[PDB]
Amino acid sequence: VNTALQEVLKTALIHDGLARGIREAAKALDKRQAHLCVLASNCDEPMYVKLVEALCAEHQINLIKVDDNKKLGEWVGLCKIDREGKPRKVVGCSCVVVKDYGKESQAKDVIEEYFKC
Amino acid sequence: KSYTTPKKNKHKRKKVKLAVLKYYKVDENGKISRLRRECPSDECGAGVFMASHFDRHYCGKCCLTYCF
Repeated sequence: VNTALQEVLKTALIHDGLARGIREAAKALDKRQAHLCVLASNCDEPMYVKLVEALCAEHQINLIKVDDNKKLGEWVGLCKIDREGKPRKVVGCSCVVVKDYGKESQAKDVIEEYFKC
Repeated sequence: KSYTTPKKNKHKRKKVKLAVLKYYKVDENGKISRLRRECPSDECGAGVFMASHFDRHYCGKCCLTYCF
């Protein structure tokens, strides 16, 4: 679930397993070692949603629906300003590509058994 | 110091908004297409894209120039 997603995103942030942005996500997808991608819904996407569907609909690529763009930017560590309490301003992202290297967590197995269902 | 000669300025780079959707083109069916050509170099591999100029074809970091 979502706490499993934020825990595996934090583990990738610590062990350098993140590919943020959209063109870096496309390069990691065409390099054919991408495993999981996340697409944010309720966004300004007249063409982008079926564009990323065309990229992610080939084989072995799953999908995770997250509503708010600002909330998902916390888990990826896109910005961290004035960490004493709430952030001052964190800009939101669109897509994230993980590189699971520290592959020992119950969050990973619960998100994978969500994936294979 | 202001002199009699006019002052030169650096490149104020033109800003492009969402150019990645001009790399691929999507149809109404279920297929993915490549609008431009992919560089066949080894380290300059399958991630980067390559230009479409009026007379020549040039990549980004590996610098392989092709023309007709």
